Amino acid sequence: TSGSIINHANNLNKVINHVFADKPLISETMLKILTIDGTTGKDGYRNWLD
Amino acid sequence: YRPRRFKEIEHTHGYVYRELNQGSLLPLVDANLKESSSYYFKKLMSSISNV
Amino acid sequence: MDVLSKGSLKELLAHLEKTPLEEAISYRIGTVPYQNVLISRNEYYNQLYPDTTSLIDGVSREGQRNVNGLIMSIISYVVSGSGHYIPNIGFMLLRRSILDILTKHDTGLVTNNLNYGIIARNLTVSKMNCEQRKRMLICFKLLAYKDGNQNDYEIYLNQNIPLKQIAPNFIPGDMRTVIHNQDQLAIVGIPAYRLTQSTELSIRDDNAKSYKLGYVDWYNSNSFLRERSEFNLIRLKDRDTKYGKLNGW
Amino acid sequence: HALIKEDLGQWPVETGISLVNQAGVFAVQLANKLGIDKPFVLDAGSNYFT
Repeated sequence: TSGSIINHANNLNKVINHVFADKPLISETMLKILTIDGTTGKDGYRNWLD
Repeated sequence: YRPRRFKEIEHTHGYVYRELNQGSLLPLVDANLKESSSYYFKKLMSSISNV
Repeated sequence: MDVLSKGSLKELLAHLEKTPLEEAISYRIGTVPYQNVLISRNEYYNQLYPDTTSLIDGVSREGQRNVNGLIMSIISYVVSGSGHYIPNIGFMLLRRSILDILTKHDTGLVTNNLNYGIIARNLTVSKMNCEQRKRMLICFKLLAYKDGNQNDYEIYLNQNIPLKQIAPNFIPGDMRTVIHNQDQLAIVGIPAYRLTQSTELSIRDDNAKSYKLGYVDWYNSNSFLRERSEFNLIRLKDRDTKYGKLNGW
Repeated sequence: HALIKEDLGQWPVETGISLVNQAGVFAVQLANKLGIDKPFVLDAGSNYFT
């Protein structure tokens, strides 16, 4: 509803860490994909959400 | 000279601020041919003599 | 292959300036243009696959000696990548550029009696795709302006509604129109979709895929020219500049 | 009663001399006040709430 794509994805990753705190592997794996995806910039963040 | 590799973001979303207009140097050169020529000849010769 | 990779009107018109007419001629015997044949496509069927040969193909075909055949071979080169076999053309014509043939009076070819409907039927237009049809309309427009038959170009366009909609918009004598064109005329290129090495059924489709897969290999070869990495190594004549202009125009 | 007033300041004008020459001096000061003298790009996209 509001905010930017970069802000949308970054805060979602923080919530994933909080929700799945008993399973740290989920946050680590998602950050691995975003690190490769996020080099392109906002387009890569859109690719990550896709 | 070696070519420069910009990042992939700078190729897609890169913008610059340049004037892109070249003013003529003739008004100074034509009015003062003696002074302008002496200035540039001295500057060049201060470097060529050091080869 | 090189002609089929030209995307803009500026790039295509520049290529027609450099390329001599001999590249439009094939020097190979080929076979008869229109003939019902049985071909072998073993990846799909055991039974032989029926097909009909056409002028717009990647292979040489027999062409008439008159000026009509020479014009058709030029168009077939642009839209299919291979020309026709027209025997014993003078050396003066063969060294001339393709653009000079279509847009200059210095050559001795007479084209005033050309009929666009007959040519469009011979170089089968119901079989071409949108990009191929756009390239053909560029060749027709260049011939019309050199000949003064600009009205005959318009009557032909009005008789075919889909061709009028997709007809490229430029003036064959003004370079400013060429630069402003946003049309895409690339038959072959880097494919966004996944392109495999499988064969295709029709002669046109299988021949086109050969050019498509060849361009990808040519893209990754050392002959390809990478502007972003070797722009300083290019000659000043061939370097990409905003003020580049065709001869005359 | 209520009204909306736009306050661009007060600029003294001297009579007997050319007005355009005085306008040019005040034009640079006006541009300084509005922050448009130097090359700029407006970013007001993030000034919002939902």
